[PDB]
Amino acid sequence: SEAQLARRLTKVKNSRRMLSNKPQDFQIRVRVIEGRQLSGNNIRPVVKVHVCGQTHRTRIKRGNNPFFDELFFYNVNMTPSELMDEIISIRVYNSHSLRADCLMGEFKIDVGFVYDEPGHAVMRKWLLLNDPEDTSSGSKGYMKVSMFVLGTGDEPPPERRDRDNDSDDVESNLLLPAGIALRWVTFLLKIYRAEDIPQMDDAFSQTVKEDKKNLVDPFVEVSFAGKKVCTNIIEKNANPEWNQVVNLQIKFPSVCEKIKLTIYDWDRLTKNDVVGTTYLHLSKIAASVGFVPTFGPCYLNLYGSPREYTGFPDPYDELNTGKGEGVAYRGRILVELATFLEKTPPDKKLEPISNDDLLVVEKYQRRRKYSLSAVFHSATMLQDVGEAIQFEVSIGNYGNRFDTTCKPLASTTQYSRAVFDGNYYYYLPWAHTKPVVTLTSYWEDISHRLDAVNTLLAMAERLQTNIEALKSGIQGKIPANQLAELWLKLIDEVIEDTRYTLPLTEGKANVTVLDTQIRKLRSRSLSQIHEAAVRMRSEATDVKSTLAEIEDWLDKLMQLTEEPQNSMPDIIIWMIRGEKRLAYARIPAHQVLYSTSGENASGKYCGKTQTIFLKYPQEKNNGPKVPVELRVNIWLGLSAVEKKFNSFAEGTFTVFAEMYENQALMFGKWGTSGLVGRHKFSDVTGKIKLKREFFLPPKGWEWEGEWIVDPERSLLTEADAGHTEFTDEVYQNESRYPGGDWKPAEDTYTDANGDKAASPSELTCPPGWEWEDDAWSYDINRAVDEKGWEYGITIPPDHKPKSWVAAEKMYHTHRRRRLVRKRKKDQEGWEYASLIGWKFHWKQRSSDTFRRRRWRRKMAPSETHGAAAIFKLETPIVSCNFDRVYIYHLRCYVYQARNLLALDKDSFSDPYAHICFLHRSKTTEIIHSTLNPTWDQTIIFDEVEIYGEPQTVLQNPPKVIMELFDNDQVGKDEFLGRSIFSPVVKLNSEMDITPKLLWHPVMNGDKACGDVLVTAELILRGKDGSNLPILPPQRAPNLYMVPQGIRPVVQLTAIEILAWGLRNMKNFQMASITSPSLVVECGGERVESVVIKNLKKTPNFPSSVLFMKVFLPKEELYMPPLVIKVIDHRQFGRKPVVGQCTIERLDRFRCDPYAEEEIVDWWSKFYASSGEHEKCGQYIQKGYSKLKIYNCELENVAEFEGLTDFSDTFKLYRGKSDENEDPSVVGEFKGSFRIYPLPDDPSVPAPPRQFRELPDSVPQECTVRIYIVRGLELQPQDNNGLCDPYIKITLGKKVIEDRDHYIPNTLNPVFGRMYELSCYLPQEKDLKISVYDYDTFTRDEKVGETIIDLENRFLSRFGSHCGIPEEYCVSGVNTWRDQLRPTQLLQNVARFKGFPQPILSEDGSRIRYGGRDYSLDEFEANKILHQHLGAPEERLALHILRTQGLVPEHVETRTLHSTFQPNISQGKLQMWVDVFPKSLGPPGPPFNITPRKAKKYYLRVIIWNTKDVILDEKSITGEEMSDIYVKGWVPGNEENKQKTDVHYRSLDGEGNFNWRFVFPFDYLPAEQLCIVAKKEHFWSIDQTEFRIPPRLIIQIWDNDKFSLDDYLGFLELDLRHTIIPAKSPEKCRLDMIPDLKAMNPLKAKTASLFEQKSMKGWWPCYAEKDGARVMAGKVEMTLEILNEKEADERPAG
Ligand SMILES: CCCCCC(=O)OC[C@H](COP(=O)(O)OC[C@H](N)C(=O)O)OC(=O)CCCCC
Ligand SMILES: CCCCCC(=O)OC[C@H](COP(=O)(O)OC[C@H](N)C(=O)O)OC(=O)CCCCC
Ligand SMILES: [Ca+2]
Ligand SMILES: [Ca+2]
Ligand SMILES: [Ca+2]
Ligand SMILES: [Ca+2]
Ligand SMILES: [Ca+2]
Ligand SMILES: [Ca+2]
Ligand SMILES: [Ca+2]
Ligand SMILES: [Ca+2]
Ligand SMILES: [Ca+2]
Ligand SMILES: [Ca+2]
Repeated sequence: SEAQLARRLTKVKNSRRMLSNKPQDFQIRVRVIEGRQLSGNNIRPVVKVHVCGQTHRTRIKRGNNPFFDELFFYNVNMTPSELMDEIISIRVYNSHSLRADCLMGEFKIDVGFVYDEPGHAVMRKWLLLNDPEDTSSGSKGYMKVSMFVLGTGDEPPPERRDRDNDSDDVESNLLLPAGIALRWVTFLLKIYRAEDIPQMDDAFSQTVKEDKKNLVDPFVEVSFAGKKVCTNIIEKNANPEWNQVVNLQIKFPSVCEKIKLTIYDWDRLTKNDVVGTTYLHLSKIAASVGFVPTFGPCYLNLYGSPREYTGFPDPYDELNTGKGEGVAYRGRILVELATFLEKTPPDKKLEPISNDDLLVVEKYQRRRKYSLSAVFHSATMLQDVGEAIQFEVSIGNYGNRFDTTCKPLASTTQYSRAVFDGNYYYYLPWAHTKPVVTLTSYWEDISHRLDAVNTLLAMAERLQTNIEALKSGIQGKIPANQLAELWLKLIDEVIEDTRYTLPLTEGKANVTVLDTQIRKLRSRSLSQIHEAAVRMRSEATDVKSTLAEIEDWLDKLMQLTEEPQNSMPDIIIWMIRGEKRLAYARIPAHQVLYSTSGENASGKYCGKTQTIFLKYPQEKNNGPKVPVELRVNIWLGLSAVEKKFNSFAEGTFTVFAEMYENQALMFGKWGTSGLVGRHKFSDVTGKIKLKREFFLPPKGWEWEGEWIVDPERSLLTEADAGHTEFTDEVYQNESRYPGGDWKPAEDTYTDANGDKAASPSELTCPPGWEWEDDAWSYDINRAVDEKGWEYGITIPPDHKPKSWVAAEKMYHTHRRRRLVRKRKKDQEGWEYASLIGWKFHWKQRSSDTFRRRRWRRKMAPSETHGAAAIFKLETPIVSCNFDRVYIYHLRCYVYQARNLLALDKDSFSDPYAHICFLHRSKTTEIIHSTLNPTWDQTIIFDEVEIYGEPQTVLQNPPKVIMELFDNDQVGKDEFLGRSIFSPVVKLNSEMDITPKLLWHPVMNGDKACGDVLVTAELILRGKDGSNLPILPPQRAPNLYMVPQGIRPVVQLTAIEILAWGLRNMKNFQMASITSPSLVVECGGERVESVVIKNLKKTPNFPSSVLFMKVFLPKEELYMPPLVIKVIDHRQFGRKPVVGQCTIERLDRFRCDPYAEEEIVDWWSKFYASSGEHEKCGQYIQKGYSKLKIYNCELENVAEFEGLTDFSDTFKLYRGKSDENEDPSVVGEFKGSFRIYPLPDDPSVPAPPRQFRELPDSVPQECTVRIYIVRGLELQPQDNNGLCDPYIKITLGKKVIEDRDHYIPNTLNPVFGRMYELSCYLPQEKDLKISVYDYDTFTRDEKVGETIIDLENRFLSRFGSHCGIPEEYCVSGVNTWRDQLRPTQLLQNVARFKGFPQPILSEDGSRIRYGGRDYSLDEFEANKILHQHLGAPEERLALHILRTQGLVPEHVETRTLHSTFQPNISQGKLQMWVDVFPKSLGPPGPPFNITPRKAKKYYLRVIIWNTKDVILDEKSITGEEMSDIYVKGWVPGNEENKQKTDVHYRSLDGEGNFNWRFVFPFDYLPAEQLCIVAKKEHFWSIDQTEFRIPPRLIIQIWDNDKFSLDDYLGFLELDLRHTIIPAKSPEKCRLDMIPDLKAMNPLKAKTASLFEQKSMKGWWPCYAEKDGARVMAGKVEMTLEILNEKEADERPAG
């Protein structure tokens, strides 16, 4: 049971792991087939099915063994995880005329289990019908169902009837087998307590008392399997203590996997607010030896909205519900799960935790002190200026800057001003003085988990690095000795890694049961991987076959790193602009946690600088604007081992003592008097008195230097020290009153942050610099109007605006204009202001009557702990000073890009690139009117300054960020995407390996909008740049091309374009595309086809072959995309672009240029080839034709390549993209390509042209015959659950509607109709076969629609225009329907394939074809021939043609599609299409696919005698005696009921009848099914066809004159499986006919009543009373079946 539950959970995890979307569309098909052995006697059964709220109900049936074969559809749209938690409910009722319907049985199974089966469906299985209030009594019957789940792109499996599936429900064909137990499984989710729940109520209830930290009333709600259990509400407690078990329960086959714990703040007057949501995954805490789900006692961290309480609705409240990752810590909850395989009482759904468990849980919550450090290296790529930027580090609630704890946390950096990098971006100028953030937090020591997680992650990343080394080895075609050395290095590293012993879970308080189970599972997996590695090292030498096992090892290692008990909360770094939270980044705490067990047990970025991109608080990932690229060196660890921080510490940590001094101006002289309300000798505010003697060094610190003047030195920073080019910016300002007129502001010119600056006329270039532009100009490339102005508002007390918009409004009090142009190549220590405590600036003005100097003293660590003293600062400012700088030199080789978005109206863009690396940025050129630019540009950043040792740069390089932009001449430039990649760091000359261009993806939002071929290198610059390589050549001034060793090596290459034709050109502007032309551009070269004069008259290009010679790269990776444009030619010489496509996948185009028998009809063929009429039957004994049946489309058969192998189809696009998706499809270019390298020697002759033989490009008229066989499982379009389908075919301008020949009331219609049309290919190539619902009083609802490219049937290279049969036949029903004889088709494919034309022998027995001579005696060995066979030479030619891989005579199954459900099957349509071109003459006779009728039979029953009949149900006469008379009817024919004469006054149960019963019933021998058709009711508009198995009901009744007619027993005989009777009534007994429960009962002998004609014997009638079978009375019968002519030959009367 434990292993069964574990296998169930792992199966549902593996089956649900690919679905993550929040909405998804699904369809559930629930078919009920046959109920069997149902409880009760004389019952009247009906079935209701309830799926996901919707419900349906079968029509009413008869007897204890009903048959339905009725299908229901349930179309739902919800989360995939929600749908697997939903349930199917099959309920069986007994209807009544005057009462409500009573219940006997029920079955329930979730949608997840029927999704977990392969094919996403369980087919024709049996259910155990269980009474819900009487489940101890066992099964009260069985129910055969077949249920399907279809997702997007999924299809149902096909069906076969005689597939070991007819009957035999006993220990066979069950949905739930009897080997498993249907017991209850309970999970005891003990919920102990919670901590750090934020303020979620108003503070005005507390502050008028004159307890702000406890303003929440939390209770945890457990959502599991649709049920919700809420705990008690702890009023006014941010750290509640519930101590309550939640007893979740499931029936075993219907598991739910996702436990949802949601803490809610209870509100008396309003709705409950969401604190946070965490999930306990049952399959992640269980494994399949295996173990049941066990978890805890462990804290689960909650994440969601920021903790800062506002009375307003929270804009990030969706993060509290678990949607989105969460941006702030919302508390954590201590839970424990324990699985018991028992039925807990339902009254104990909520109960208190026992007191002994409360003492055990104390060892799982002991705290340990932790010290966290973060050295902020660089912050760059800032789009924002104004205010100031401060980074806050927090883990849990520790370090929360807005929290009202009294401790000064020092968890924030200082406020910094963004500085322009000269090109596009901004950066904080930290330089050699990095900010340092230190904080102290207390968490459980769970290092025994995170050490194993970190070591397994180190194993996984080493294995992934070696895997990528092997991939680059096999892709670069390296020598095999180096590949074997890399493989042996991989295997040796795996062997050395997986000998690692896991940390011992002994003697530690925080060890759980899940810790022991996970440790055992990890040790077993590591030992298995180690033994497989030792086996593989000596077993095999081929690295290609072994590589699939290495990926399995990496996937197994990825599964080992999962830790559900990671109670360490994430370190969240918040950028704060002004006082508002702006952007967040979440680093997992295990990624930076330090371990004393080694470097592998420590985190990947523990004590190492890492690049994190902060995100806006509801971004799935980075969008059009990144907030900041932040590089931070985070070291987390225990405070007891904080002395180990010195090895990870780079630079010297320095703290400062800070002090201010103030003076005022009296009588024209400065003096300390006049300070009204402020001290002489004080802080920055002036309200707190300090001294230089007050500040003293703490424990572990000493003074360095002396108390000195520090007037904020280096504030006039040199932002352009290492720059060869720069762009200066001065922001003109202008102010007005609201509603007034504009005038220049008092700060008429500022910098980007708002601090005042010089006028454009005042400033000059510095020495060593000169202007590139002669005058300033405003920037239109912003959020500004036509004159370069953005507009803002001022609210007091803020002097200047903080937000700006692009348009002028009357409430705007300010406006700002950015002026840019480019460039090439006091000492006393006091600051002055007009007011006391004001903003003191550099020099004294006329009104500055106050002054103030800033003052500092340096302080350095003293004791042996060194850099660990920053954790002992228990707040002054902590910084990290680097004593030296390392100069580097970065070169980015931006070669080209492909498949970019179209962001202009002319379906192209003008892409350029902003290449950014740390505090440096440069711009590539703009390539106009392309989506596949080739910049061919080397971007050189000379003399970039990176601090820290070069080894830390080599291990973790800063990222190079590639922001692509569509340039627009007006307005702001639009965003194309962002590519982040690392450069190749070179610290010396001996590792000078040439960098390799790679196709990094261009990330626009969550989808990949193209790729860019780009690489970078970062060379440690030596003395005077001597070790730097040579500068690249220049094709323009300051424009380097990508150098020869890094550029793809080009060779002369031919591109052949089969410009066949254009299809479905939608209208451009006000007119249709009448005069198009094709332009094919690749590699900078372009070719143009001839102009089609009229596309309507000629949809194909006259010159269908184009040729071009482009220098293309030898490497298949570096192949540029194939650009196609279509140019319409119009009046006034206008040539617009009316469509374009990009084909980046070109290796498909690579090629080597030098390389009882009178019933026989078509339905006999169909039933012999697709069904189970007769296994090895009479038809295949004659050896006639067999059809092929495809379960999918003919274009989805992989043998024929989708019928595009003549010419493929590429969709054209136009206009701007549809929110980063594809643009509007304005047509389809049809053609193919052949790319092959040309010889570089002109004396060598050219390779032959690959498009050798082409068909006629003029339009051809074709006779198209669409034979539609039948529909299967159509979506219902009526209120009764059925449909009235017909066929509507649209072919160009001709529409055939078969509405007058619809089929009434079926979901499996048998159409059997051929529709012959004429059309002109390829103008009318789009054949559209649609199914519509006949409706008398309403409009017709469309079932589905499928599209056939008839040009892909005609011009296909595999002969799909007519499927060739296996038999050349000239007469009868299998007559050759193709136009061409098999000799003509054989010589056609011979002229095709480069083969010689085949020669005919004189006697027709030999055909020589392609170097092989074929004989008719080869194929006709032991083959039966008949009179309808044709010529022997055509027979042999047809036998040869089937070995050529052509399309056989087939019935494809086309999926019906609809906009109601865009990728879900609305039904299936078995059919096929023959296309016959009229240039090849008339075709043969069409196949008569008209559906056969049901042959009428009469079932003849003789009622000889009866024996042992139960006594009569009493009446007024009241005597103890028996009444025997026999009723008889066939189900479906209850209007033809007949009865015998009543044998009254029986004394021993015997009655002599000699009666007869003649029941007319229709029959299909092929389907083995009876046919009955009737109207259901009075308002039934048309007749419904019902297909049921033929069966006979024979009942014993007991008539009374003085009372109602009464019933005794029933007997049922299947006409296909008639049970062989006993020859004597003594041998006839109860239960010789099968009883179906268990324990292998007697299988009765069966014989067919259709095959064996007549037999005589005895059969028992029986009933079920009180759950047990009762012998109701035997009856002697003779059963035989007559047909019509046998009935006229010998009538019975
Ligand atoms: C005098 C106070 C009466 C308060 C009467 C009262 O019931 O107020 C309820 C509302 C909302 O309070 P919640 O705790 O639901 O907010 C939950 C929150 N949106 C969240 O999601 O975090 O309070 C206000 O609007 C603030 C009024 C301030 C009035 C000064
Ligand atoms: C109450 C009077 C207006 C009723 C307007 C209206 O919507 O009628 C729809 C119904 C059902 O329409 P269908 O049978 O095509 O089922 C379609 C299926 N449910 C589906 O869509 O899948 O029509 C009638 O009952 C027939 C008489 C109509 C007389 C107007
Ligand atoms: Ca509240
Ligand atoms: Ca509350
Ligand atoms: Ca509320
Ligand atoms: Ca644009
Ligand atoms: Ca543009
Ligand atoms: Ca309808
Ligand atoms: Ca209808
Ligand atoms: Ca309708
Ligand atoms: Ca009776
Ligand atoms: Ca009677």
